[PDB]
Amino acid sequence: EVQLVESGGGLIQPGGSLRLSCAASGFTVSSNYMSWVRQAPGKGLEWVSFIYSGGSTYYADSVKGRFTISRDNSKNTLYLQMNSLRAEDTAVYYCARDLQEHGMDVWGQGTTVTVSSASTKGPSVFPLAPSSKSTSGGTAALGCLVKDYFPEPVTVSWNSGALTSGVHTFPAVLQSSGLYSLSSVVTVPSSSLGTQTYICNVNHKPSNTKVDKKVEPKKE
Amino acid sequence: TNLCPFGEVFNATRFASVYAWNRKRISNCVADYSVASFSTFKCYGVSPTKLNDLCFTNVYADSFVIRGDEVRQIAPGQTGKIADYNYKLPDDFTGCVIAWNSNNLDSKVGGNYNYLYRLFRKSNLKPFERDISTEIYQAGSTPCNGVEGFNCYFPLQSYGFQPTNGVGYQPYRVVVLSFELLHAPA
Amino acid sequence: DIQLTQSPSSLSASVGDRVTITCRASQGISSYLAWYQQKPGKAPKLLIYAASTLQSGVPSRFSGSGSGTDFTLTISSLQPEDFATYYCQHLNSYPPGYTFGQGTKLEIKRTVAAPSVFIFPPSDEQLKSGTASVVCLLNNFYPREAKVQWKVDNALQSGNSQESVTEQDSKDSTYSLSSTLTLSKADYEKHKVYACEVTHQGLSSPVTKSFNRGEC
Ligand SMILES: *[C@@H]1O[C@H](CO)[C@@H](O)[C@H](O)[C@H]1NC(C)=O
Repeated sequence: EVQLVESGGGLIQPGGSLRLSCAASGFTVSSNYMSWVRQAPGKGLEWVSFIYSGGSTYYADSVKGRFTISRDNSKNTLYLQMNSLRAEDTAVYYCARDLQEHGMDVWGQGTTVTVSSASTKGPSVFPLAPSSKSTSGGTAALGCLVKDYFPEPVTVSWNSGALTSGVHTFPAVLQSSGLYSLSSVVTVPSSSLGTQTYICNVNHKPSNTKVDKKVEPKKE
Repeated sequence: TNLCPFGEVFNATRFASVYAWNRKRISNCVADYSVASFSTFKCYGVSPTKLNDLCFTNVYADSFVIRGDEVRQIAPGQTGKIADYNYKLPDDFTGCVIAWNSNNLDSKVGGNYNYLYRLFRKSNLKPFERDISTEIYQAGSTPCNGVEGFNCYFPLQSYGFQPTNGVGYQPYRVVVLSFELLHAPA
Repeated sequence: DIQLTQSPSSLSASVGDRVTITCRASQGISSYLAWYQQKPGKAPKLLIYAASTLQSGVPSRFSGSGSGTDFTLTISSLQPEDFATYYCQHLNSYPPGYTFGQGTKLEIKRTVAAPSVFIFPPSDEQLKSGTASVVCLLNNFYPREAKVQWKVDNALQSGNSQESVTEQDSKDSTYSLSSTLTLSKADYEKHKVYACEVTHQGLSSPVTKSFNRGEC
């Protein structure tokens, strides 16, 4: 089973250091070219660095002298040491097995790096409660408002994963307070409101906040 | 007359791929100096004060084709796919590197696939080492048994020279003259 | 420096259509170029290398070609599973490294579909913190363009709302939109009728959903 699994990203202050890890399975890191590629939020792909099969290393000009690529044979793992981080290093960082003229064929899922002076804050979770005006055999909507957290990202599930069809979890927006807010919604049968139980499962890993919220019609 | 056979080197009809670079011994002959018509001409370690008793010994001429932007790698102290895996000069190199654009000889409109360089190799070449292995490269834990496939790659890659490539990607012919500079009467 | 400019930047196209994305190099490059497909929230996937060689497993309707400075990727007959952003990539010889194009976003065209509209009052929990968020939801519609107009006691509100839009759905190719109106508790309690008025191509006239603060 051929895969790359990144880790080590997170929120870090300007000037701080981070070390990213890429654990390979299905090929030998020490025998391949490997690249790091990053993607600032809402931006394109930027190549960061690679290491050759035989050990030579190279770096994009924008990270020269601050970043260092390396690998550990015994752990089959690729690393990117990042020092003197600046706000514009904020990105998702992908690791990839590099075949040069034959492309980058295996990619990891990415690890998120946020460089900022702001501090972590977990979210509040408020109900978007289904309308009293909802049509008998029609469709009703309900959801969760996930408000005032830093930094990205949040994940949201419904009924622990049992309810997936009709779910819209929206891109977060940055409010003027510097904190994020997002809403996640579900369309369900109106006739299901009294019986079935709807619970959103919010998870904000940068602060180890977990919140379930039961969303029901408000009382009177 | 036994003039040194440099014309055979510089003017050869065909040049070797860089992974299989040719070496010509230049010996038992008299050199006709004949010289700036070359896009690269760089010497190293040639540091003599006295020029009157100069004797060139152990003269080799190596020649091959690489990309214009790879000629910078044919110098002491460099790294890259060419210097690491194809042609390596030593830190203390004494001699000269000479190159010229050969787009009109070595490119083809469909792409010239005859020129290759070694792309996969687990370790760097030593100076003046020539690796001509075509063994399938094991990029994984599973042996290849000489069969290409996933994690099992032919170790050489084509340059695919085309006359519409950028000039830095056009083929360049390279001659590497290496020697020892001794001081001795004739 | 070498730049790869893709064109067009974005493109909407119907299933079955023929799509051609160009990559122009700002200067002469090598004979080799690669193409990647990035679906939203996923790592890029390799489609073509060496300008025209199909990556193993990639469907035959993908093809690439090019020469000189002008290279292309082509989908012969657009299937619905082919939405994404597309990037071209050149491996430079000096300094060693990769240049990417800025990317081309391709979305699927479909029939007009009107939104379903829902309005949500602020929760009693949130109101104890001194802020009221009012949420308007536009569910499963096409095309993307829509106007959400907030009304508070019939005064049209500007400057206190934010919206965001989902990416195109995989099952039906629609968009969904959510707009949040933010007020202080004090301001919220000064008004009665909160309404969300939606204008969209698929609606013959705008649709309004509302609630009266403190009813039901
Ligand atoms: C190669 O041929 C040209 C053609 O006349 C000649 O001028 C030149 O001297 C030759 N090169 C050498 C090294 O003799």
